[PDB]
Amino acid sequence: DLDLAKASATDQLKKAKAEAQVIIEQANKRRSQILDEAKAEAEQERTKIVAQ
Amino acid sequence: MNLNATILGQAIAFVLFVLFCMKYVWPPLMAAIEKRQKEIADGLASAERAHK
Repeated sequence: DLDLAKASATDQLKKAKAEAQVIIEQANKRRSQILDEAKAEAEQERTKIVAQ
Repeated sequence: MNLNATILGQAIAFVLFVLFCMKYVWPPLMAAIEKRQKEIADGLASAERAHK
């Protein structure tokens, strides 16, 4: 079971490299679509102001 | 009792058996046992190194 310890030590660090990958990929996408909504809103509030 | 030159003779056989065992027997068995001890000590040591 020396190498069971080696197996777990490989696996959990692989999994860290995976989860701490997707967390950041996902937050980057959230930031992308938030800065999309920002334009969708800013360019729509302009119409309100010119109609006013 | 009346001492006898055998007190001189016996010493030679004594020192010869010492000279022989000293080299032909003891280091051999010293290794034969130390090796068996080390093989267990290192097993549990490396297993702890794995768990840590």
